[PDB]
Amino acid sequence: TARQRVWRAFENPHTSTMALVFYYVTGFFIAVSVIANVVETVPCGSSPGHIKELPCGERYAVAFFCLDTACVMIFTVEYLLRLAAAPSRYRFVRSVMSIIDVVAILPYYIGLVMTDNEDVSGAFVTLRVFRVFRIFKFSRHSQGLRILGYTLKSCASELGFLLFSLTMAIIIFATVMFYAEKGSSASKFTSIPAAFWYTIVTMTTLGYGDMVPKTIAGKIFGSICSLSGVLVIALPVPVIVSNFSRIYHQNQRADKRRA
Amino acid sequence: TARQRVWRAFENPHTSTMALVFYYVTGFFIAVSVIANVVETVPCGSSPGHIKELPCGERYAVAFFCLDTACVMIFTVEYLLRLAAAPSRYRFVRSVMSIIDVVAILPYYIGLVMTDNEDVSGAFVTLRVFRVFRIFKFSRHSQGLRILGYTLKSCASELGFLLFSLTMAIIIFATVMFYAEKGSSASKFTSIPAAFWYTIVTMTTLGYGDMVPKTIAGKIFGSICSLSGVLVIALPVPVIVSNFSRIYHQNQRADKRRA
Amino acid sequence: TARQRVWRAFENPHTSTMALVFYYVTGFFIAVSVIANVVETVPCGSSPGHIKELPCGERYAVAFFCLDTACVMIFTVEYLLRLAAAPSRYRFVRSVMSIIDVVAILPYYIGLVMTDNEDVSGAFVTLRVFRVFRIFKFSRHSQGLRILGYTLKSCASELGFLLFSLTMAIIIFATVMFYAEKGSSASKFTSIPAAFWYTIVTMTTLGYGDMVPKTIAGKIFGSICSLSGVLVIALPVPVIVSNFSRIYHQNQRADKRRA
Amino acid sequence: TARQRVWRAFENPHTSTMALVFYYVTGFFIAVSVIANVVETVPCGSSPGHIKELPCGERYAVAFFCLDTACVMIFTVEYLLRLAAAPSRYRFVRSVMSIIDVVAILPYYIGLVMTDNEDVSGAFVTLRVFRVFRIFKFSRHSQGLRILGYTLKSCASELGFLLFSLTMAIIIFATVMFYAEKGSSASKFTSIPAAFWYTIVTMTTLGYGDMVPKTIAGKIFGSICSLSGVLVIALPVPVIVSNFSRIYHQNQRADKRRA
Ligand SMILES: [K+]
Ligand SMILES: [K+]
Ligand SMILES: [K+]
Ligand SMILES: [K+]
Repeated sequence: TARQRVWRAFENPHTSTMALVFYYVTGFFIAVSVIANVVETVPCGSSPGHIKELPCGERYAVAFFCLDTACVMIFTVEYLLRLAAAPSRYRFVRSVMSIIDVVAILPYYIGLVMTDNEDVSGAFVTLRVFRVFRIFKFSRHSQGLRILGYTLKSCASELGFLLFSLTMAIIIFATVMFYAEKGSSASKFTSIPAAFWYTIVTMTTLGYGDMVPKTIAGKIFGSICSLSGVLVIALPVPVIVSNFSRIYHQNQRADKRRA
Repeated sequence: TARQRVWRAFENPHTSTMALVFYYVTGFFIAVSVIANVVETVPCGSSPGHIKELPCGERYAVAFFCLDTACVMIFTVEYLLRLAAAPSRYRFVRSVMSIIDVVAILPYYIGLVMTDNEDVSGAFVTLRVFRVFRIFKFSRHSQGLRILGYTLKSCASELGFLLFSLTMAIIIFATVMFYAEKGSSASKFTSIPAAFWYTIVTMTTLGYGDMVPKTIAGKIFGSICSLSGVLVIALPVPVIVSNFSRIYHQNQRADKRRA
Repeated sequence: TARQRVWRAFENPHTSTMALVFYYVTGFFIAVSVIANVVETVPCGSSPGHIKELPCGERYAVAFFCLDTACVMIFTVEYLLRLAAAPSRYRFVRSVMSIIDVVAILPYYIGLVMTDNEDVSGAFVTLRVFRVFRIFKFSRHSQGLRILGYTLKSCASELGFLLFSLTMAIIIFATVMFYAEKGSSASKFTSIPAAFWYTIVTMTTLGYGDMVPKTIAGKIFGSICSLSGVLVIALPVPVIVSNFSRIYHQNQRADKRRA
Repeated sequence: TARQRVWRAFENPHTSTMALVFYYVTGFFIAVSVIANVVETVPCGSSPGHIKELPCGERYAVAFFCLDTACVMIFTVEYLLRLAAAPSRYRFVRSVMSIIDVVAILPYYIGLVMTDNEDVSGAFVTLRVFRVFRIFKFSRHSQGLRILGYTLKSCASELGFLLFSLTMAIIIFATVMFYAEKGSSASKFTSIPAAFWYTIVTMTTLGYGDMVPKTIAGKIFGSICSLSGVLVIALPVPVIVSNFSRIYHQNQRADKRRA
């Protein structure tokens, strides 16, 4: 019953006090790792002796590395405890939580095994990006988040086809804007993929203003694009809200069945 | 029964396997033509021997022309098969799908017959714009798109009058903004059609920022315009959503009648 | 029965053919006057002999004046016919439609009586602004517009208090943004009324970008302002939509009572 | 019965005429103080003899100080009357209205006791900011505002977790945008807290345009951020509206129970 006791402790933390305190320690270390990742990029100061303003992750590289390795050790010990104390280890490994944990902890091990090629450029940037995934471990630390996830999975097809319609609208508007605006002086509409940016910024009603039409036809089609974006701000809400509310009522009915 | 067999194959592709595979080939060629049209405008590179960075559609003009003519041949053979194997050929020709197909394939034939006047300027740009219509042939490759089309046709009058009210609001706000802002130094509000752009960008809550008021009265009326745009982002949703939901329930009731 | 016959012709145009054709002529002249007012500000061309690009309303001043006086004559004859053929003339004069008609036609008569002081500056600009009100005469040429007007009148108190809450939010955010951003170099936050513009542009999710915070505290409070604007885009919709739908159902019930 | 008479006069102003007129005087002085605070920052003019354009609160410092001290005297006399004539003085002091009143009136007394250190910098700015809280005393002068406050208190947990999800989305998008855009020339994405601003401006569909991506990966992730903001403009509305409507129906049912 040891393995099942440990798995019961992990899966439902509130069942015990030791399990719940280990849960809170794990959540605290997740927050520490996220805050350290965010903070290590802040330029701390001039650091006299160096002209460039070094980030906190380079002026204090050893301290941040110690914090990161403590967090990664905690995460990997937790992962090994979960995997070795699961009713079905393969089912655990294939699960979304497990792959998130592995892809969160694994960049640290690549950085360890790339210590010989310390002059790596670009790949380590992708590894540090993938280190953002440690925030997703807060999914175990919420309940409405899983409700939203189930709602999204139930709206996967509808939202996918809505995105497909949005994509064809993007292509149409980008084509017309590129052809209407390719002739302007020093125009940013240098291609249709270049007008993808303008179209996606216009139909979301951002309007950064870096790419704006400068021709009469371009302005007319930009106005049509804006009006289409007004409807874009209302096309996903009905399906999403209706599906979420249906799930809400169904969950309440399940609760009353259990009661 | 040959003509009716071919028309049954075309209209409902899933009835057979040959019809469905020809359907998927046609959809694949539609996607190929759309991607080629989007890509041919991307500047591929310096192309040594030419100072200007030529687009992919001009450095590799022969390859893109071969791809385009293969796609157009497939489309026109499909169109002839559909027209010659229809229960009512005139009804086919007048249909929206047929006119979309014709206006998609016809710019290629104009480009063929304009090969003598290869120095054409402007008209060929419009032809290449109208080549975007090949994306619309994906309408046959969706089911919710037709539901949205029927909903739009049922909301044609309501949305038309809503657009008319939006237009009168645009005219009013453009007039007041032009008269409040015509006196500024190097102002972009050079006319009321010039303020149409500012009004349509403001009431959609884009705010590009190229045209902003610089006078106190201009800023007051721009604030009123912004507040009106807040309501603009909510005026089409009730009619559109209510009509679409009514169509949804009516379709479900039709399904249950058939069941 | 002459006066009542004329008033029946005016009030319900569809009752006859002469009344309906006079209605359509009046609507056509309203559209002509609106289009002429919009077009007279467009710079037509260089007009050789003058360096400045004169607007259409000044290069062709006599033609636009003739069109304007024809439109004003039609409008004032219509107004006199309505007033002299009304069941209660005072009730007509106090009505909103009558005041709109008078304030639309009256700037022309001021321009006539100000022909001696043709060098007027500023006041004539306000008169030309008030000439925009001729668009509002399209209210008689719609039915859903009156439904929206009744809905607005029924939501007058709720929308007024919502605007009051929006105003107190504007004042709070403008105060905090001004005090956080008054110290920046060449800052646009020169006063709290100056930050009114930033606050109203931010809580409507325009983001023109002319006034942006440049301090950390300013950016924090701008983020709070943006998040508040997200709720601003949803605070008027429930009251407006609920009231409009209640009016819709009540009108349908009235129709069924009459049936 | 004196204390209870005074407290009944304060709590429900409409019970009497003296209580209601004192209520209206208090509201008028609140509006006077708010308008004076807003106006004292407006640059009145050149004020010959001084090169800088002094604000109204410094060219006319004595008049604004007299107005402010009259308003503060009225507010503190009202506060003492409320506290000394309350059924439970401690319950009054701990109440939200009381702390708002105290923090509104108290900056004036700090300014009095800091008259020796008149060269204070920064702290007095915070005091003048906290003087904005006098607007909140209009909470006693509304009824729907308390309905919104109760609705917010009932949605405190749901909106808090929604803000937490928005925060994790902000962190993820800021990380990816910083790492995609840190390499650009003179990029504003100098850190992840620096990209917090871009992310919060993008997911609210502001698009100021001061920080825009300049790399292909940055533009792709900015497009994803924009699409997420489209859903952000719809995630708080269902919970807020449903809770507010439930409170509405419950209040109507309470009214009918009392009837
Ligand atoms: K902008
Ligand atoms: K927006
Ligand atoms: K915007
Ligand atoms: K914007």
